[PDB]
Amino acid sequence: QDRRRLLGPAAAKPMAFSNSEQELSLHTGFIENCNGSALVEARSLGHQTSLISAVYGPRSIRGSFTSQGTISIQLKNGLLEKYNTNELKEVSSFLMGIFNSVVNLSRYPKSGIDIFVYLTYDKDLTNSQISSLIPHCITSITLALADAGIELVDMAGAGEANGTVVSFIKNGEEIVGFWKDDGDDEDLLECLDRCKEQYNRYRDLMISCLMNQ
Amino acid sequence: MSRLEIYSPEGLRLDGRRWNELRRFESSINTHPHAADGSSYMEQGNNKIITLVKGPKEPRLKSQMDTSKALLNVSVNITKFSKFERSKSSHKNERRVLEIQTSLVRMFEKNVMLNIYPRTVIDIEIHVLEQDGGIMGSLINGITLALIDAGISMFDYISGISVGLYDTTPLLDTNSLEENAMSTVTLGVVGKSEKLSLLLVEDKIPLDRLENVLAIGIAGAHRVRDLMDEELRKHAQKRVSN
Amino acid sequence: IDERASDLRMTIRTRGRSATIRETYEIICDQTKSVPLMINAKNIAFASN
Amino acid sequence: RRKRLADGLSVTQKVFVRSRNGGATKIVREHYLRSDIPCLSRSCTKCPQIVVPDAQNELPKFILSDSPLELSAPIGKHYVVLDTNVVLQAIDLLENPNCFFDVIVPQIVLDEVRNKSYPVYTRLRTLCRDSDDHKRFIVFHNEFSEHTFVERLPNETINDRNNRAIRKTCQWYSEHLKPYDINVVLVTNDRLNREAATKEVESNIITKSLVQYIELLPNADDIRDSIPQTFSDFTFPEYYSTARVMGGLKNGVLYQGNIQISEYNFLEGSVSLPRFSKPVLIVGQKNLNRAFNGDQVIVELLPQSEWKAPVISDKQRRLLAKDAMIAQRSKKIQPTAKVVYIQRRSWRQYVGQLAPSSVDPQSSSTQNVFVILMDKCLPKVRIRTRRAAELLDKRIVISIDSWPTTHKYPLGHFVRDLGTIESAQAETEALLLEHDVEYRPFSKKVLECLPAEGHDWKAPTKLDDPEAVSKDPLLTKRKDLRDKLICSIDPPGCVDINDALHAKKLPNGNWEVGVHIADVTHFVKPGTALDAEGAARGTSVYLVDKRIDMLPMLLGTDLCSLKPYVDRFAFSVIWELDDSANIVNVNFMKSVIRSREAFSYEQAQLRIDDKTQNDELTMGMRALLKLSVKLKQKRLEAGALNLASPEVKVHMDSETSDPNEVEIKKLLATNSLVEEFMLLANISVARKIYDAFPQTAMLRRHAAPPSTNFEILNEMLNTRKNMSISLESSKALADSLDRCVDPEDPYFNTLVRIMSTRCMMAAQYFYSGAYSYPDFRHYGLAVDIYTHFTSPIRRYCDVVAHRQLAGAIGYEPLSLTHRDKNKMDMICRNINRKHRNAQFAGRASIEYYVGQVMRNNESTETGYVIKVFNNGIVVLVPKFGVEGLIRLDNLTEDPNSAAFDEVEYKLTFVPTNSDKPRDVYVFDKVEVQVRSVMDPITSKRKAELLLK
RNA sequence: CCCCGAGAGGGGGUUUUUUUUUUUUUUUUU
Ligand SMILES: [Br-]
Ligand SMILES: [Br-]
Ligand SMILES: [Br-]
Ligand SMILES: [Br-]
Ligand SMILES: [Br-]
Ligand SMILES: [Mg+2]
Ligand SMILES: [Zn+2]
Repeated sequence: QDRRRLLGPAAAKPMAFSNSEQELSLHTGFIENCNGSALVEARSLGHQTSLISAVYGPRSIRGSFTSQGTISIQLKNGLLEKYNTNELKEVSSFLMGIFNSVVNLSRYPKSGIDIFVYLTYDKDLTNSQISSLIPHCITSITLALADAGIELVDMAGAGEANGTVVSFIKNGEEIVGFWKDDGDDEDLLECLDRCKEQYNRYRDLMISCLMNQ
Repeated sequence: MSRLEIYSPEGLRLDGRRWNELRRFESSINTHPHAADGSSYMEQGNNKIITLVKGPKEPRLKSQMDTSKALLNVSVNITKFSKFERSKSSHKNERRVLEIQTSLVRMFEKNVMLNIYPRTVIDIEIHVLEQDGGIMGSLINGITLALIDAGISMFDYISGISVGLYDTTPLLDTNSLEENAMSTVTLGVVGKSEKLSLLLVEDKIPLDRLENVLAIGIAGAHRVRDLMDEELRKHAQKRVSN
Repeated sequence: IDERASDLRMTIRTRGRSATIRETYEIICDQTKSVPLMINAKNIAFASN
Repeated sequence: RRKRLADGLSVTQKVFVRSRNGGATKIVREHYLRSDIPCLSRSCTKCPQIVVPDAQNELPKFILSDSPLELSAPIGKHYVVLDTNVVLQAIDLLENPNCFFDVIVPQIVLDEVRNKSYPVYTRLRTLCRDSDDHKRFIVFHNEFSEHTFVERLPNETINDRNNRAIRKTCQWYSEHLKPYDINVVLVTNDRLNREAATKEVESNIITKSLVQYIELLPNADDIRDSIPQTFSDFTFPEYYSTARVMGGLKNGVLYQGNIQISEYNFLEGSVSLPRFSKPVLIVGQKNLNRAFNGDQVIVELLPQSEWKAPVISDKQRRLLAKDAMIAQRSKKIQPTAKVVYIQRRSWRQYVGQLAPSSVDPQSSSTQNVFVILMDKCLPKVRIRTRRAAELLDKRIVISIDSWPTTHKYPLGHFVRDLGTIESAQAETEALLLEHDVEYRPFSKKVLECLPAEGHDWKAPTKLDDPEAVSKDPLLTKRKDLRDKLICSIDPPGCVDINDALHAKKLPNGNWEVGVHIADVTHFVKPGTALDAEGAARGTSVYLVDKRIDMLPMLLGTDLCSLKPYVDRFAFSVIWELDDSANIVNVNFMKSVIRSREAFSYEQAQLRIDDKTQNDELTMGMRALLKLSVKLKQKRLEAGALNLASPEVKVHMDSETSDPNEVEIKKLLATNSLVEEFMLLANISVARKIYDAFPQTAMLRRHAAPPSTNFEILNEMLNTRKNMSISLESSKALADSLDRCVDPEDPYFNTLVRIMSTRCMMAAQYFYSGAYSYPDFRHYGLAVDIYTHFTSPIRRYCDVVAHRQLAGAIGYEPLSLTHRDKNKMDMICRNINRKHRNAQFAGRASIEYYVGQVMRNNESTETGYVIKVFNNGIVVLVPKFGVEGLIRLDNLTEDPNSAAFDEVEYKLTFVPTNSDKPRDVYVFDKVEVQVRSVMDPITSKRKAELLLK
């Protein structure tokens, strides 16, 4: 099959089988390989998620010259739940826009800050699901950047409510990103309030993690 | 074994043409002024081709720069909706396509005066919107027209044509049905000459029939040159008169 | 596998002669029941450099 | 839209949807509208000025006569334009020489016919292509002509547009032919066109239906019988829709195959299905559903309760299918089914005779009658006719139109009158076309491929002559063997000579043997109509009456024929072999020869034996015979078979007319002379062509006989004569068959041989890429490889072998058609079928003439019991070569007292003219009174035999 | 060679894809 991997025999076919509000866990700086890293685990109802973020930078960019730094974000599929490459790219773009509003790029001329988020373990226990993972990604990237020592304007956090994801800064006064799939009609005000509550809780736990730990 | 009348005893083909008749040939110059220095929209039969010539301009990488000549690049984009049956995979890295791109470059390297544009790059982007036989010949005509529109110096026209061989009967300008039912020969003739820039035979042809097939193609390619030249002078008069 | 899956052989025709592709049985894994892997524990080595 | 081009040419868009395998694809092709479409009429004076030559620089010929069939006004002189339906239904009437002389077939019609029925389309094209001074058909490309091309109007069905298109063509032709006073008649059964013309809204168009048109012809009464057309107790179920059966086959619910219906039982059929091991039975008349023998039918499995002992959903039907496969393995109960669709009818032009029971002599008007087909495996057909009294005792040709669900018997129409039954003309003609043998003379297109010289063609005196080399550049490769002493040994009245032999003694002690075969390839070239017809016929059939040639007379019985005293082209094979007939080397070469003398088998033998003539030629002939003995010896030692079936030769009275004498052909030593060298030639060529073309070599194999075929023969031998055949090897089979001889009767050995020949596997042609090397084996000849090469005039297989050998030696490159595995498969499957049809027609010809010899004669002849049953016995008369059946009722008196012992194959009974219990075993030589009587039901001359 | 400066100074001469009308005896010459 592939000349770079061992994928086994081709006639083989994969095994198909027959028939509080949120619980968080935060850890930072456990990857010596990079500059900043974070572990974010969430458990709620019939879905738990364990994702790992890793920040590599600021490192060299050998092309032209830039007064500010350049951020790149890449999401990788984990072991269990898989997602479309397109969908992972879309979230990556959405995350790039968010942290280009938070990261003090002016302090890193001709430098690159490459942020990796590994969707290691995403279990679906219900015996576009990507929308519920987005706030946890932002939490991991924020923790990793702060752990790396990359300057941030403010602790960026987010929340999710009925397929709507919105990330806040400045005590929830302003918005650094808005995401909406499916959901209902004229439910904007309700989503903003519910997400700001999650944003506030996540921000408190993040600060608590960056300080005490 | 074909149950269809590829060439009836009345000397008529499936589309109505006779053995020595070209398809509907309609050229179009300066179709994308805001996208390229030169552009051409080709309609040869059901074939629909957009050709864009971008340059001569600065190379994006100084590593790839020639101080004696311009760098000529050709990328053919055969869209997934070019045929009746939509292709699932892309053709961008297909070996068949890489050969086509390479072939086209090797053709115009000896026609386009690259020597008078040193330290520059000429990028030729092609989009095949619809395909119906003789796509190689149509690709040649599209590049020649677009290059001229860009005001890029060249020695002469290069006209492309395809000729099929149904047993003993030669068929000028083949469509998809005819190509599936017989071997075809693609020609790239320089100007009004007998000299071939491109000779392409991919299927079996008797050695005795090949010379006659070439003779038909060259004659047909000369007519393609005349149509290209005609439409070009027409556009020239409409622009120079303002 | 299903006791008697309706899907049987698939007939494919040639230029005059006929042939039948063997019936492919869809193997299914049990949702719950499982057996442990039979590892030669005497052979399990551990790594060091 | 529509675009106008520079040439005055136009172009539009033809877009349609192609449904394939449940798929939907939008197909779009461009449609060019011309302005130079010829009317192809002799009267026209405008079209020839606008016509253009084709690819081969040849202007099309205007064939439509300037003075067509004139009919009563206001029709007058007229051309006929056909509709799609009248073509599909009355194609037979369209081929009738006594009507439809000038016919115009629109392109749109030709296209619809092609899609609806390809074989009819081919027959229609043949009428156009083979246009002569009697019949003239053309194809007017109306869709391509801008003048006649019509486009679909808003809210208009495609069927109405096409009918309007045909009507527009008639309108155009009418206006176009006005100055020549030639009207046009639209023959259509469609009520839409007739109504549109009756109202006469736009233009005046003469519209007639098929039956209505026939009633306007001078010979209406002679051709009215060719028009295609309560009668039940029950009603057949409707056939499934095409969409249903297509989904059924795809979902493993329905199954297609060829159905067999035996003459012994018309209420039971069996289909051969790939998914099932044993053939699925079809019991009942409703279940057979109007199916014929040999038809490709689609069957549906009946419920398990409806099976024979000798569901709703698709899931249950596939489970039923599995239970059916299980039941076939158990051999206790066997699954049954019902036909629900007829894929491909085996219908054709059949030969039969009217049943006197269904015709009323008192009736004067049209009446329905029945015709008994010569095929005993086929039902009878209903016929509408008025000349029922004139067709009473004659062999007639009929064609089946349809078989409605209501009607009990299929419906058809009359075609031709072959003649009175039991006549040499009618019986021979019926015999040929029943075995699918084209006997019609070669068309003009075929004869045009012949040399322009004609019968005065001659091989060039010098093979280096500038003129001769200019015309034939391959002449330099032609060897010169006109110094050799070539002679041909063929039957008395043989004019088509294929082979020619010679022999010289080389100075090194070895012999030079040369077999020379007619160079047919030099005259027949691939692609030509001559080659086309040659491949179609496959082989020439041989009858006592006539001789239907594969190639024209000018070619086969003159030019290519290796006649004596003349220079002839030939493909020669020369060996150098020792005195023990062992090949040292072999060379193949195209040459030019001159036959010294064309001997007969009797004439050649006498010249060899007389010992008075010791000329160089005769000395070579004896050398051939001497080497023939050596070659035949080694071959038999190698394991060659020696089967036998010397059929009788009808010695027609050359003083009267009807045949009177039946003799037997004797095998002379010259027959073994020719046979051995023909085999030697075929073997060497087979080895050479296969070495050159390992994947497309035209060869011929013979499968080894199964044990089951000889188990019954060995059963009768070990029981009665206490003997057996080994079957271990070909040599073992030959040795055991050889010792199988009775001292009290010399013919016993011949009887066993002619009977053990019936249990041999049929030899077939094939291409070397279809099988592996061990499968090239020829059992009956004990050779690893073999082909046919020595008779290209009468066998198309040899033509292929010739072309392959020519490419093998490098004389001329082999045509692409003989290097295509697909094309070679079609050639082999055709010549195999034509070969079987040739021998069967040949044996049938013997059957008729011999049956006419014993027509009004009774004679006590010698007979041999070959089959013993409880219903009677079957005896063979070697004198006439005819097998006869003696039924128990006519075998003996008191049928309830007779007993049959299967273990001993003995039939004991008490003869009619006696009262003594006689035991009749098998293989017994018995006295039998011969007698012939035509059966009043089958109309076949059978030989009723009464033993004594 | 080209650009620059009242005084032979300086700057440059470019880096795998439109392929499927299915049936009952050997061999030779006809
Ligand atoms: Br592997
Ligand atoms: Br034809
Ligand atoms: Br089946
Ligand atoms: Br003839
Ligand atoms: Br002579
Ligand atoms: Mg002969
Ligand atoms: Zn005319």
